[PDB]
Amino acid sequence: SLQMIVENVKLAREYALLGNYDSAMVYYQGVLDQMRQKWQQVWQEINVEAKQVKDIMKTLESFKL
Amino acid sequence: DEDAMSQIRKGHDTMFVVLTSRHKNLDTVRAVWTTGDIKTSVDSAVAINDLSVVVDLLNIVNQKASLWKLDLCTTVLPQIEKLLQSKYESYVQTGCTSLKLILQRFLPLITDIRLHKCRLCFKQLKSISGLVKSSAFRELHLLMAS
Repeated sequence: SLQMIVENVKLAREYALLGNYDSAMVYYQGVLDQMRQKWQQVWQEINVEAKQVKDIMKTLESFKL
Repeated sequence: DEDAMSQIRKGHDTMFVVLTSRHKNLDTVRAVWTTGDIKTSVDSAVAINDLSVVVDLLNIVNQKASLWKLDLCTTVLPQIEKLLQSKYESYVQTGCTSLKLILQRFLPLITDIRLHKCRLCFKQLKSISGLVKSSAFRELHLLMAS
């Protein structure tokens, strides 16, 4: 749904900001799957945020316990 | 609809700038972390003054109590106090998790007594006790009954 996509982008961004990167990637990936020239731009921007959470995850996992 | 897409695009610039900065700050902390020096790694994060990086770091170290040394507690305890007063529930819980690890690992021995490290650690625990007095905070209050 149109609203549901706006809903899940907010959740992805809320989770990313609070450090729940695993949960954020799930909402980022789900929104990207659901996604007119401005609409293509929206997908690029969400795809950028998604890769940024991924890069942060890659760094956090590189912390060896 | 055009408005919903406009809703999405509004928060993008903020997200991009916030995630990039935190990623840079995490790279700095990890470059020290990989030295083996946990303490200076956490001192580095605190010096960066980015609380989101302190929360990410604590979520990591909180998973292995054997990484904690008495020295680390004097750095962490001021952050726990900061986190226990956060608006975000997840920040408060990270603080409770860290404080529990310190109480269960370090409160004995600190009591049994480097003496300055225990002395400093104890006064930090005392101010936190006051904060917890004024759920997670109920349990912590029982844990700090001394």
